[PDB]
Amino acid sequence: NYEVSEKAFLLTQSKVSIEQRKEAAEFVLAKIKEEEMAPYYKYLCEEYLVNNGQSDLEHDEKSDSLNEWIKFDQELYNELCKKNESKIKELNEKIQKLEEDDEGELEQAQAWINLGEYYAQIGDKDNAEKTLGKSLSKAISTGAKIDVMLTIARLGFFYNDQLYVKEKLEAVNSMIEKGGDWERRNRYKTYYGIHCLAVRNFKEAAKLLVDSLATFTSIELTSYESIATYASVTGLFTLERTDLKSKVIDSPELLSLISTTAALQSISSLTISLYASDYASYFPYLLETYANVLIPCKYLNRHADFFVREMRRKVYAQLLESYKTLSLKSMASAFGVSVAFLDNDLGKFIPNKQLNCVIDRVNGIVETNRPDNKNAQYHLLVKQGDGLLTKLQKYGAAVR
Amino acid sequence: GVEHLLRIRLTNQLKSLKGLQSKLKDVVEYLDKVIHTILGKLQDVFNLNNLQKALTVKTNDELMVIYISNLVRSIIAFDDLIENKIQNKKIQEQRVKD
Repeated sequence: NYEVSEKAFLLTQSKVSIEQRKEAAEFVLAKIKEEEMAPYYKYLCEEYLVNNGQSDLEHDEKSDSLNEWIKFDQELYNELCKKNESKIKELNEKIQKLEEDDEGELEQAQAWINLGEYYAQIGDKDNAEKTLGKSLSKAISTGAKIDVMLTIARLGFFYNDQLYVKEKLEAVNSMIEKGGDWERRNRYKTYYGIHCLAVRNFKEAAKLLVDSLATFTSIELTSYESIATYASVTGLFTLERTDLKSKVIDSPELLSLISTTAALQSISSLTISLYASDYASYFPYLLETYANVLIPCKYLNRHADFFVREMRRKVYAQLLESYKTLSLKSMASAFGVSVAFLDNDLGKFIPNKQLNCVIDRVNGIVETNRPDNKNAQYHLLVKQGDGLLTKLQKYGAAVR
Repeated sequence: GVEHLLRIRLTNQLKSLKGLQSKLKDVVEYLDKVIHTILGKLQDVFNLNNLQKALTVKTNDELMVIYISNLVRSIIAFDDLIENKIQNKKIQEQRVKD
């Protein structure tokens, strides 16, 4: 169901390549008709409310999409309810035979496993979670317990659930003994890496995404090119230049992606320009990547332009350590930067102490400040120490 | 056997005064007898606490490290007292239920 959530997000807000909305709208209409989900055709009305590039034309004539009618009707709804009532009749016929038999704990749990898949495919969220809790306690081992988490993670990625899904994610991880189990490792590192995306941890995102076991590729939730897509974005923050030439540029998993998928280009244009520290080539590849990567992805476009500010902060630090004193017009004719607009670009960092760059407005030259010292490092202990003493006084006076 | 019969800097500063008073009386009594090894080693003491002020800029470098070591030292002390408060709080619940 990767293309189900992808094409549904493309119809929310798209400021670039409006032609992709046609292939996205025509896909979600043919996918719901071929599936059993009733409400996901109705959710298109509420989910797109107050969004640029509206996909719904009823009272709003400002819709810029190519397919302007997502409107819900009773014609398709009644047809989807017939497939739901016909399938539950076959399952209840088998469950009734299982209740009268009751052979082991696997067949008793399999009755709820078939329901856990049924209630997930008919569009129920809380009703499906109630069915998954019954099969979790009746499981004979950890093999049937992790399949419960797979359905929880399926409904959690569509509705963006950071609480119930994250709690059950670490529950299967801990249990009694973890071990080297492939299911409790490969699946955990990929799903927990997706949860780190939305919260932007960046500490475990580089290790659990840029470094993957082999291909992942379950095809049910996320795909192969998606894991490599976030790897290029998250690999530019925590991973320094030492790991860029090992797990990024020289990574064997990213060598065959260039000749396979050419629509990404985030592992070449961004990596080569940063490794060579050339601002001339690095600038035009920012908007080309921003359009075809950040915007289409669901966990990226929520932030978007903030990443442009953070990615440009990386290249400013690469040049700052390469010189002490430099003229402003030198990088203008070489790296293709505007002198008049350079002060406004660097004005979002230097006063916030994000960069050590110092530009002299008299002669038009840039200098370099001290990158690190003992004084700037003790300031982190001041804010961390004062913030810790608050809990000691708060919890100390609360208990009495 | 000593423990059977019987049962830092403040003491050192009092010992430094004893060595200074010995040199004060040695100079006064020397002038009354007049108007060599002591005078040779005396001028080396002054030239090896006015001279300690030149390293004061570099002295405070390791002085704040003591306060940094004492800052994390005091924070750990709370974990000992707060745990005792939690331990004493559980003792109070055991006496009421008994």
